[PDB]
Amino acid sequence: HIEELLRNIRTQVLIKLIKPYTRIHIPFISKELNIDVADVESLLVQCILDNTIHGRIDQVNQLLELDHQKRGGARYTALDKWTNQLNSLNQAVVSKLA
Amino acid sequence: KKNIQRLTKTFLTLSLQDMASRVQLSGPQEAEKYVLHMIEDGEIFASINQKDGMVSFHDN
Amino acid sequence: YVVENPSLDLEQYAASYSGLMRIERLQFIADHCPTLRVEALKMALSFVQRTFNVDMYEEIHRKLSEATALDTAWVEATRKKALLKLEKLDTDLKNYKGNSIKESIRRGHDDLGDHYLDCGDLSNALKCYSRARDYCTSAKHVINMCLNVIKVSVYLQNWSHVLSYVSKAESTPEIASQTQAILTKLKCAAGLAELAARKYKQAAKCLLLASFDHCDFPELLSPSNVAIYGGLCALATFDRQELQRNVISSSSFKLFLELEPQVRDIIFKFYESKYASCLKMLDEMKDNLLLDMYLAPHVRTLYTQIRNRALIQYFSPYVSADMHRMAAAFNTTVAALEDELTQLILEGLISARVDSHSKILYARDVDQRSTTFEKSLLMGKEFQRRAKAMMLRAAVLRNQIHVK
Repeated sequence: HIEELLRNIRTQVLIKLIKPYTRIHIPFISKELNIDVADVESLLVQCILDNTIHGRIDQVNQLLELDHQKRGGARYTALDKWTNQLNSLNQAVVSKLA
Repeated sequence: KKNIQRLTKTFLTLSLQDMASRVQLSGPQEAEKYVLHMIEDGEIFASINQKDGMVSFHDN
Repeated sequence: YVVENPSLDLEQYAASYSGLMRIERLQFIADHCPTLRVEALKMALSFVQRTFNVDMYEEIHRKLSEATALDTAWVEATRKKALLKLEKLDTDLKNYKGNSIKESIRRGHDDLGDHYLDCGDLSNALKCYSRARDYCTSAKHVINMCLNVIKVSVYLQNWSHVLSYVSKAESTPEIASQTQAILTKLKCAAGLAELAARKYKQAAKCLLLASFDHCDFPELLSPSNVAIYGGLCALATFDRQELQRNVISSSSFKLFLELEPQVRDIIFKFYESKYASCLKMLDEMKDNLLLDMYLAPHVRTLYTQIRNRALIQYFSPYVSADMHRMAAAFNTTVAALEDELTQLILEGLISARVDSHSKILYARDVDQRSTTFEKSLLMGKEFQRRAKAMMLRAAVLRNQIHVK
């Protein structure tokens, strides 16, 4: 069961470390977690695929971009819904008889 | 023109030689002139780089 | 379906079953394995010599003769003495129904149906069992009759009727210690019917509830192929948030996965983002899988959906992926990967853009405000056009214009 350990603690450290960052370097995480680049990338991929870390990995520049964006534009989606409904009502009125 | 426009929904930078293989225009020069004509009419948003012979799609 | 030249053991595979079902599967092998014809047909003949086969026995016999005689004395034995046996059974069905004893009539119909199944006349046995239906007056009697009807209808290849009978058998005697053989039997039959009905998700959902200790039924399917079906269906139609709860952490399925290490390895490697090895072992398992009935038709689609799911899952955590590593991990060239990605993007599964100058797949972020404004403007223009159209219509429908 020691393999389950040395991974939960690393995950907790990674979550606690990348909280205030928006663009972090993967080698920095590798230095902090005392593991090589490949294991850090695998851990990040596994964490992201489990809907635990809100971020993405840029493989070209070896970067991790967090999600301190996407403000509350819920208004917009509401408008979209309205538009759809309006379109439907249109088909009801024009094609009633003539 | 429809095929060229559909190409812009998947590709961000396409070589002219590769481009004149899916739309079947048989020649990079003909593809270049078609893309230039399409740009002049505002149907597409693209730029031609003659150094590498590549078309880059902006879509902004 | 032909020219596959695979390798597969036939002794232990056929030894896991009993009755005419074995012969059926053997026939399927003879249809799909041109290299194993002689030995498979010889073993099928050896098995069928014990049974009461009449028409399909000569079928397989002349098929193997043409591929490369018959003990004609026991063929006469079959026809005349077995028709004497049929006369005896008919006679004692009349004898038993003369006293009108419900259990006696049920037993007579059951024996007649079993003999018809052994002789290949199960089509009439279905009508005999639907007749015996009227003589069932107990909960266990009904359960047994629906199990037998499902069994004989599996041989008929009518999956809708089998599913309807499974549903009515689960719903009639208020469903539910007692032996779980009946529950496992009905669940496995429903899963097979749904798999044959091009509904993989429901088959996987209703097949995962089996138990290894209660899986003792060498007449429909072995636990090995049950585990294979469950694993493949879960890997192809279950998302990541549902594969972990029911296929990974579910303790009931550990026994099945331990029985077949390879499918467990495939599932675990897919769950751990190891796609090269998973795809390689899938490719090497395809040859064996092509010889399974209730599977050979729907194999290509399953593999395609597994590969597409792997492609989406690989790119899910990335924002800019180099396609050289992507092609290396998927055991394919860059051009084939580019074509597959283009097809996926056109279909509408991955929102990404391909850059061929540096061979990089970039993620695409949609500007919500811009698309909202564009959609609203388009809807407004469409509504104005429709309004003017209808108003012209009202102008022309009021003056009585009808093209006489």
